[PDB]
Amino acid sequence: QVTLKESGPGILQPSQTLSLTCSFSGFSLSTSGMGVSWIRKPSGKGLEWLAHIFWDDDKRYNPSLKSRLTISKDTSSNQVFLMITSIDTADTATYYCARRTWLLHAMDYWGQGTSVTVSS
Amino acid sequence: QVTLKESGPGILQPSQTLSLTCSFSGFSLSTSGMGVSWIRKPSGKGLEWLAHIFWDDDKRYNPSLKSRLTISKDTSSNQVFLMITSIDTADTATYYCARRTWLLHAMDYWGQGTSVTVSS
Amino acid sequence: VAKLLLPTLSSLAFLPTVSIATKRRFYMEAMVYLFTMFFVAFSHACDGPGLSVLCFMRRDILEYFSIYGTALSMWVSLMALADFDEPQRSTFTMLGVLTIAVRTFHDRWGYGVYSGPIGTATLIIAVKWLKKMKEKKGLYPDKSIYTQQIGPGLCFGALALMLRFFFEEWDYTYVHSFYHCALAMSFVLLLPKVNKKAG
Amino acid sequence: VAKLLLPTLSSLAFLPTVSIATKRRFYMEAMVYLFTMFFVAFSHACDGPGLSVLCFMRRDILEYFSIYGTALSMWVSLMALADFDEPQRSTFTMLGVLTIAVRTFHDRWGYGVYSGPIGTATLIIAVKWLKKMKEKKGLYPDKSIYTQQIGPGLCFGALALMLRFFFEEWDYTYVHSFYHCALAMSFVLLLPKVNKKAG
Amino acid sequence: DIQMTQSPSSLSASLGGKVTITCKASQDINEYIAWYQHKPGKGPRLLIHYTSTLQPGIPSRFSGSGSGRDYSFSISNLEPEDIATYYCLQYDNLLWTFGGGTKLEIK
Amino acid sequence: DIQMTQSPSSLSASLGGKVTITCKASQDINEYIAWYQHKPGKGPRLLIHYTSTLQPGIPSRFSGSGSGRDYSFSISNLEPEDIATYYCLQYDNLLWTFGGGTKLEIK
Ligand SMILES: CC(C)CCC[C@@H](C)[C@H]1CC[C@H]2[C@@H]3CC=C4C[C@@H](O)CC[C@]4(C)[C@H]3CC[C@]12C
Ligand SMILES: CC(C)CCC[C@@H](C)[C@H]1CC[C@H]2[C@@H]3CC=C4C[C@@H](O)CC[C@]4(C)[C@H]3CC[C@]12C
Ligand SMILES: [Zn+2]
Ligand SMILES: [Zn+2]
Repeated sequence: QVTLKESGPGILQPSQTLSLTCSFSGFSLSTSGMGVSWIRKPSGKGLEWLAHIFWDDDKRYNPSLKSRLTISKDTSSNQVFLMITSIDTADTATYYCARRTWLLHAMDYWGQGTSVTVSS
Repeated sequence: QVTLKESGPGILQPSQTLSLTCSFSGFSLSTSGMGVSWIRKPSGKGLEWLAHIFWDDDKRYNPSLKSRLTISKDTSSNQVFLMITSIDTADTATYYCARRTWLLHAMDYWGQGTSVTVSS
Repeated sequence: VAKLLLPTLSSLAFLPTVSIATKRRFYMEAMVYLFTMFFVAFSHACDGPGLSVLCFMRRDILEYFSIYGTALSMWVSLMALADFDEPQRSTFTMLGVLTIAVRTFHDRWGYGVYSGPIGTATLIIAVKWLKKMKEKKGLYPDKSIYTQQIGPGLCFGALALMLRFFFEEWDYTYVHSFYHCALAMSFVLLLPKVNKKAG
Repeated sequence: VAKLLLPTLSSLAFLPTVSIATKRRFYMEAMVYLFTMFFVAFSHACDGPGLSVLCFMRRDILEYFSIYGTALSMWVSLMALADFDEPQRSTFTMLGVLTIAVRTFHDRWGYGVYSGPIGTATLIIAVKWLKKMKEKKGLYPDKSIYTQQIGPGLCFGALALMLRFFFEEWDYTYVHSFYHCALAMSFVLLLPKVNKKAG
Repeated sequence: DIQMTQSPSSLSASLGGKVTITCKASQDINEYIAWYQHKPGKGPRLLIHYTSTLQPGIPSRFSGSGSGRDYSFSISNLEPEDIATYYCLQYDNLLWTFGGGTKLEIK
Repeated sequence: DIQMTQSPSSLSASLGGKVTITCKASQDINEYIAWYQHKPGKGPRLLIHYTSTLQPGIPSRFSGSGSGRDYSFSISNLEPEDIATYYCLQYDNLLWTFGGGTKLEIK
């Protein structure tokens, strides 16, 4: 068994910041070669990758968003966090949390995603 | 001494065909490795190459115009001819006749060009 | 009688290696395998009392280029597996040629004549792949390439080396003929699917 | 005394060839020139009665790889001038290696040991450039490349060959020392300005 | 970024039929292209990895081929359970990029 | 066709000054790039051929450099007789293509 579950505020406005969380099971992300990543589907648009966090607490971010994403880990409770700053109404999307592995480098298990809305 | 001199009708309309001629001296174009080529400057635009004719009576044409150019030679009078068919008002240009060589492959001597107009 | 002809005829195990290497656009590797096949075939034919009439060059030339060609085939198959790009590909190819030439010429029967090529080439591969695994943060050659090429290729390689350098004292005529088949099969498996630098 | 040391010391004429080849990203050619320089330097040092104590390998090894390295330097400099792309470049490099190895090993003093490399490489170059001149309908290497590289490079090449294979009987100690300088200068001139496949 | 472009943006097909999607990379991506199946209100599924390797448990009708900028994915014996949006993923670099997505449809 | 793009379309300069034009090819053109000077009501002049070779009789202030898709041309000690339109020519293939042209001007 493996699982990921994304959670967030649901409703925001462009002055605000977005605190996405991702609970997971079947893996603990202290295991060597294990990773978690964030991907988002913007409203009426194709997928784009945001951020990586690895077993060794190494991190990666999308050059297009690198300034306003920060990814964090807590294997004490099997959770990963993505914080997105300086919001725009362009951030209206479903946000997916996806588990990468050492043997095949692409993500194998995704969560069902969480929707975020950015309007008055 | 080397010289090329372009000549033509000056005024045409899009139903018609264009009979460009190029008299030259200093070379006869029966000489091994010698060549003549046609280049045109369209009205308010940069240069474009049209056609080649070589010492061995070999020929080349611009893929964009290949259908409606035919190049010919007469070393009995040191002349080359370019015939352009199925005219459009896009053909308003100055037409240059330029002499290529074997040792340096780019054209070294140009004529002063001849202007052609395509309107009612 | 099979005792005489088996080491001569089984050297044609390298002919499938030449045709497969040619077919995958590995032309330089196909030269080394065909050069090897020719000199290994004639080294055994010239050694065999019943068909030594066939050979034309001295035994010394055939024996040297049998060993040199074999050791260089082991180098260019592993450097093909490594899959370097330019200017290193040509540099690593030449490094094997020049060092194996001097080593084999100095002493063609001394230690390091085959473990030099294999030991050095697998260290070059290990250093490249460990850098590429740290870069990718994942197993660099796909689990496909390990389970299809590297695993079987090094298993037939290890089989060839233990046939030739341990079991051969039981009966040379059979065990050396199986060495040609095991090594030719190793060269087929270690060589990649396409020469991506030329196809 | 200059008579002893001149053929040993003048072999360092190839060191500018190594550094210039390295500097132009011709790394595989720089290996062959450095290999040549080492074996030519030690071939003369080991031959010379006043400093033969310096050498460690047998005279046979140093003499073989002096001749083989020299003949292979002539091949890789002319194949660099030819400037083939892949998969022909690696194939033509290997063709020289394998044929010069067998030729030199068979007889290192017989005919074709240097005229084989030069005669074949200039025929390969002539066939490539005659095809490229028919294609371009004009002199393929620019008049610059003829008057700077090919003309001077083949003039210093011709000077090296007539010093070593005609004039050397006058006095070996001076004429063979000028052969090292003429051949090193030929290798510098025939080698192109940039390795366009790796720089 | 590396640009991944799937040739059909939308693809209408018969049940029991066969379809093919192709994707072009702006660089040589060394055969690291995973293919995903996305359904409304569900997390995507990994179908194929490296270029041709089916994920364990995935039906053998799914297949993909190609190498060096040109990669292809195909559904044979197309069932109504295969009506989904299909994305590719360049994963040669840790700068991941998805293809534009192909919306598969029943004709 | 091979696309040749000169970076300045227009270039204004002082007399006695120095200027540089650069041209990018869509392919490696193996250093076959001639540079031409065009004046109103006159046939163009070949100034430089291969990449760097000045045509005999051309002043030594004109110079050009570069190799493999990136080529440059420059006028030093710029005289009022150098106020002209400057075109490059890819001539690696017998499919010739000119650069867009740079109109040089007195500032
Ligand atoms: C790319 C190169 C380095 C390929 C491998 C070169 C091989 C063929 C040669 C070069 C020098 C050789 C070494 C030189 C001397 C000996 C002494 C001998 O009693 C044991 C083997 C040993 C230690 C050799 C091992 C093989 C060796 C490393
Ligand atoms: C790329 C290859 C072909 C490079 C050149 C190979 C050279 C080194 C060898 C291979 C076979 C050799 C030939 C074999 C036999 C002899 C007989 C001898 O009495 C005259 C020279 C001559 C005719 C040789 C000339 C040099 C030669 C052509
Ligand atoms: Zn054998
Ligand atoms: Zn010498």
